[PDB]
Amino acid sequence: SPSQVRQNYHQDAEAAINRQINLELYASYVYLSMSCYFDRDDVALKNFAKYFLHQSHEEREHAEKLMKLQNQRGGRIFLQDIKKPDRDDWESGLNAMECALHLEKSVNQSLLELHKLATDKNDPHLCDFIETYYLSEQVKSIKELGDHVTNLRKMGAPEAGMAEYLFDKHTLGH
Amino acid sequence: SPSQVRQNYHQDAEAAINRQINLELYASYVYLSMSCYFDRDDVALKNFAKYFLHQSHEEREHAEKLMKLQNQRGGRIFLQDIKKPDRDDWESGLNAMECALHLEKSVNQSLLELHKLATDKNDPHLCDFIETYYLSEQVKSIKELGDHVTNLRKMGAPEAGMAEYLFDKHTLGH
Amino acid sequence: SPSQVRQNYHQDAEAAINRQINLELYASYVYLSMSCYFDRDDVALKNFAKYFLHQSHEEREHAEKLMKLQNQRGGRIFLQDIKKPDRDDWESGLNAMECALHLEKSVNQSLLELHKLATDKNDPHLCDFIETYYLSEQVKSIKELGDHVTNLRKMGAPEAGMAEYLFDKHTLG
Amino acid sequence: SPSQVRQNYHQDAEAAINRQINLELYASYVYLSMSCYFDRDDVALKNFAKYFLHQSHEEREHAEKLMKLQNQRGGRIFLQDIKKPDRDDWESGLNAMECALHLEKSVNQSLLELHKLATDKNDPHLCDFIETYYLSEQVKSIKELGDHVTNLRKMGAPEAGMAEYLFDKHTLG
Amino acid sequence: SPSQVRQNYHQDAEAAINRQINLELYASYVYLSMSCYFDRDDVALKNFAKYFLHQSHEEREHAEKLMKLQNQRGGRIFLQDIKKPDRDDWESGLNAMECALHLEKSVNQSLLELHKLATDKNDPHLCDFIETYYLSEQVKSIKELGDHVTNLRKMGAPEAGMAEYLFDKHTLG
Amino acid sequence: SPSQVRQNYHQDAEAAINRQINLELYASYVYLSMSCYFDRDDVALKNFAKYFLHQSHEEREHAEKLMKLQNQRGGRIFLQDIKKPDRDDWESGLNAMECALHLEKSVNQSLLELHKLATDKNDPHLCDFIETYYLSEQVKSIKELGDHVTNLRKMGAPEAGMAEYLFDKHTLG
Ligand SMILES: [Fe+3]
Ligand SMILES: [Mg+2]
Ligand SMILES: [Mg+2]
Ligand SMILES: [Mg+2]
Ligand SMILES: [Mg+2]
Ligand SMILES: [Mg+2]
Ligand SMILES: [Mg+2]
Ligand SMILES: [Mg+2]
Ligand SMILES: [Mg+2]
Ligand SMILES: [Mg+2]
Ligand SMILES: [Mg+2]
Repeated sequence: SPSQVRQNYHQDAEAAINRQINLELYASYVYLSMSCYFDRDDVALKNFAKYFLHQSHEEREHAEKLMKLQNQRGGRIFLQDIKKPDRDDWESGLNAMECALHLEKSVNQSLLELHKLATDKNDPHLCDFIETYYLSEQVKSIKELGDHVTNLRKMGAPEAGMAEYLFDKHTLGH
Repeated sequence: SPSQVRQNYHQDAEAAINRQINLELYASYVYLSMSCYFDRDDVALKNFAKYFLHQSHEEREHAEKLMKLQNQRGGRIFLQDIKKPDRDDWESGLNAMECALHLEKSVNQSLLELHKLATDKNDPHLCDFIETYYLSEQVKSIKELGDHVTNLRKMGAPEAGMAEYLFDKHTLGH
Repeated sequence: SPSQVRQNYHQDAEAAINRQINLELYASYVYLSMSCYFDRDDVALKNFAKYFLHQSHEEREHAEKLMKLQNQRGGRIFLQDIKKPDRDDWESGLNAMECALHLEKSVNQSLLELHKLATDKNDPHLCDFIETYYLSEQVKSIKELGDHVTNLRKMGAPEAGMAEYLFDKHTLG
Repeated sequence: SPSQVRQNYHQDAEAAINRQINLELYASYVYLSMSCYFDRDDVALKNFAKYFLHQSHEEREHAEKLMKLQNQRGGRIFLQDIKKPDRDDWESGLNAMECALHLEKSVNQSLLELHKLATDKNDPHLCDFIETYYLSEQVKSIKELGDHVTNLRKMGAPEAGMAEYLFDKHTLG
Repeated sequence: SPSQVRQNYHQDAEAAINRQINLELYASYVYLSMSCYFDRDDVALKNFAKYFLHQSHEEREHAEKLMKLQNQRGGRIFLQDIKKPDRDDWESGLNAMECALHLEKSVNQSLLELHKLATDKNDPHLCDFIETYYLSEQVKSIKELGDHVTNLRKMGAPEAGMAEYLFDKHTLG
Repeated sequence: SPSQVRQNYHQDAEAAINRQINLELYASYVYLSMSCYFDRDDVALKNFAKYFLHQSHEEREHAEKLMKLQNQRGGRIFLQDIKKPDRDDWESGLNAMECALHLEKSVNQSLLELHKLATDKNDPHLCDFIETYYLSEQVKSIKELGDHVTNLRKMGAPEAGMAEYLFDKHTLG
C-alpha cells in the first residue's frame, strides 16, 4: 500500500500538510480579493492592489511547494474546496492591512501546529522543511504588515484622506 | 448607486463575468490537481507535470484579467468558493489530456454563452474583449489538446508503457 | 459618386463618421482649454497642464484616424466648425477631471451609437475598426479619469490645498 | 461523427470556408498570371511584375491561413480545381490594376457574405478571425489599388507612353 | 484686478493674442482639410497629403506657443469657435498650393498688424517674441509655397497629368 | 509576330514548357493537400505537415522559374486549370510519402520527355536549364522520399503506432 519512497512520514503529518495546502490557497484567494478591491475605480490605490496581488502569488507558491513536499515524502495530495473570503468590501487601506496581519498570524498558528505535530512524530526532515521555507518568511511578513498598520494609523488613516494616498506612493510605490 | 465609470454595462453581463471568473479559477485548480498527479513518484512524468502547472498559471491569468475588466467597466467583483476537482487520481497521461480537452470545451461553452449575452445587450466592448483575449486562445488550446490526445492514442497509451514516457520527452519537453 | 473603392458602406455610416470626426476634434479643443487653464500663473499645476495637453493631442490623432477611415471606405469628409468649450475657467484640478470624465463618456456614448449604426447596416469592417481603435481606448480612459477623480476627492480636493499639488507630483509626475 | 475539437462550428461555415479557400487560391493565380505578363520582353515593367508576384504570394498565405482555421475548428478541407484566369493578355499596367481592383472587390464581397454567414450562426470566433485577418486587409488593398488606378489615369496611361514606365519606377519601385 | 505677473502687457495686445490664436487654429484646420483631400482614392497624392498634414501640426504648435505667451504675460485665454474652411474640395495640388499661399499671407498680415500694435504700446518683449518665432517663419513659408506654385505652373499643372504626380515624388518626397 | 528575343526556340518546346508549368503547380497543390491532412487534429503530425508545406512552396518556385524561362526565350505563357488532387484523405504518414514518391517520379518522367524534346530540336540552352535546375533536384528528392518510405516501413508504419510519431520527431524534426 505505502509509496516506495515513503519513510518516517506519519499519516497525521500527511493529513496536516493537505490541510496546510488548503490554507495557503485560501490565503492566496484572500489576497486576490483585497487586490481587486483596491483596483476599483472608487478605491483606486494601484500600489495597494499590486502589493496584494504579489502577496496572492506568493501564497500560491507556498501551496505548490507544500504539494511538492507531499509528493517527495510519498504522501498523497487531497484537494478541498477553497472557500471564498469572509467579505468582498475591504473598507480601506488600513483595514485591508489589519486583516492581512490577522490572516498571516492565523497561517503562522497553523504552521507552528504543524511543526509541533512533526516534532511529536520525530520527523526532522519535515521540521527542517517547515523551518527553512515557511517560518522565517511568516515572521518577516507579520513584522512587515505590523509596520504597515502602524504607519497608516499614525498617519490618520482612513479618515485623513491624504494618508492612504501618500502611503500608496511612498511605502508601496516603493 | 452605479459606478461613476459605468456605461452600457448590463447587470447580467456583470453577473456573468463573476461566474466566468469562478470558472477560470476552477480550471486553474483542475490543472494544478493534474500537475500534482504527474509529480507523484508512482507516476513520475515530469513534463506532463510542468505542462499542466503552466496551464494552471495561465487560467489564473484568465481569471485576473476578467477581474480587471470587471473593475474597468464599473461592475463589482463577487467571489465564490472554488470547488475542488471531481477526483484526485487522473489515471494516465492520456486520460488527463482527454479531461483537459473536455474542460477547455466546457470553458469555451461558457465564454460563447457570455458573448451571446454581450451581443444581445449590445455591448460591443465586452464582445471585443472576449474575442481578443479569450476565444482564439480557447480554439488554440482545444486544438492542441486534441492533437495531444490523438498522438497518445495512436502511440498505444496507456497500455503501451513507452508511449507516455516518450510523449513526455518529445512533445512536452520542447 | 460612388467612389471606385466604395463597398458596403452606407451613407448613414458616412454621415455618422463625419459627426464623430467633429466630436473628436471638439474633445481635442476642450482638453486644450484645460491645459491652458492649468498653465495659468494663478493655477500653476504643470503636470495637470501636460496631462491635458497630451490628451488633446491624442484626440486630434483619433480625429485624423477617422478621417483616414472615411477616405479608405470611399466616403467623403465634410468638416464643420469646431465649437468652443462651454467655459473658460475650469476652477480646479478635481473639477477639470470630472468634466474630462463626463467628456469621455459623452464621446464613448457617441461611439457606441456609431457602432450600433454600423451593426444595423451590417458593416462588419466599420464595427471592427471602432472596437479595435476606439472602444477599448475609451473604456481605459474612463477608468483612469474615474480613478483620478476618486483620489482627488479622497484627498480633500479642492479645499485641502495640498491635495492637487501632491497629486500633480505623485500621480501626474 | 464530428471531430473531437469541433465546437460551435456549423456545417455551412465549414463549406463556406472551403469555397473561400478556393477563391483565395484563384486570386493568387490571377495575380501570378499578371506578374507573368509584365515580365514579357514586350511589356517589360519589372516592378509591375514584382508587385503582382508579391500579391500572388500574399493571396496564397490567405488561402493557407483559412486551411489552418478549418483544421483548428475541426472542419475538413475539400480542395477543388483552381480555375485559370479569364485571359492571358492583361493589356497594360492600368488595365491590370483595374482588373485587380475588381478582383479584390469580388473577394471582399465573398468575405462579407462569409461574415454574414458566421454572424447568422452565432460564431463569434469565426467572425473575429475574418475581421482580424481578412476584412481590414481587404479594405487596405482596395484603397491601394484605387489610388494606383487613379494615378495611372491622371498620368495618361496607357496612351502616354512615359506613364507606366515612370509609375513603375516611382510608385512601384 | 490683474495677474501678479502682468507688467507692460496691454489689454489690446491680450485681445489681439486671442485672435491670433484662433487664426493659427483655423489655419491648422485648413491644412488638415487639404491633407484629407489628397488622401482621397480619386486624388491619391500621398506626399501632398503628408506635406499639408505636417503644415497642419506646425500651425497648431503656433497656436500653442501663443497660448503659452499669453499665460507667461498674465493674459487670459478666451477660445472661440474654429470655423470650417471655406470649401471641402481643393481641386488640385496647384490650387491647394495657391490657396495655401493666400492663407499664409493673410496670417502674415495679421502678425504684422499684431506687431504694429505691440510697437504702438511699447511692448518690446511681444515684438521680439513675434519676430523670433513667427515673422521669419512666415516669410520662409511664403517663399516656399510661391516656389511650389511656380514649379507646378511651369510643369503644366493640373492639365498636364504627369505634373502633380512627379512633383509629389520629387519635390514633396 | 515572333518575339524580338526569340531564337532557336521551337513551338513544341514552348507548348511543352506550358504543360510542365501546369504540372509543377499541380505538384504544389498535391503537397499542400498533404500538409493540410497532417495538420488535422485526428492526424496531428506537425513535422509531416511542415515538411509537405515546404515541398509545396518549392514546387511553386519550380513553376515560377519555368514561367521566367518561357518569357526569357520569347515564348508565351498560357495557364490552365490546376486540377485538384485525386483525394482528400492521405491515410497515413507512410502512404503520403509513397504518393509523394510516385508524384516526384511522374514529374521527373515529364521533365525527361521535355529534355528529350529539347534535345530533338537542338535547343542546348533549354537542355542546360533543365539539367541545371530540375533534373538533379528531382533525383535528390526521389532518393530522399525513397529513404523516408524505407524507414517508415522498416519501422512498422502505420500499424505500429509509435512509428510515425517517432519519425516525425527524429527525421522530420
Ligand atoms: Fe509627499
Ligand atoms: Mg503562506
Ligand atoms: Mg529542530
Ligand atoms: Mg481559461
Ligand atoms: Mg462583433
Ligand atoms: Mg477619443
Ligand atoms: Mg485574400
Ligand atoms: Mg474583432
Ligand atoms: Mg502659423
Ligand atoms: Mg529682436
Ligand atoms: Mg518540381
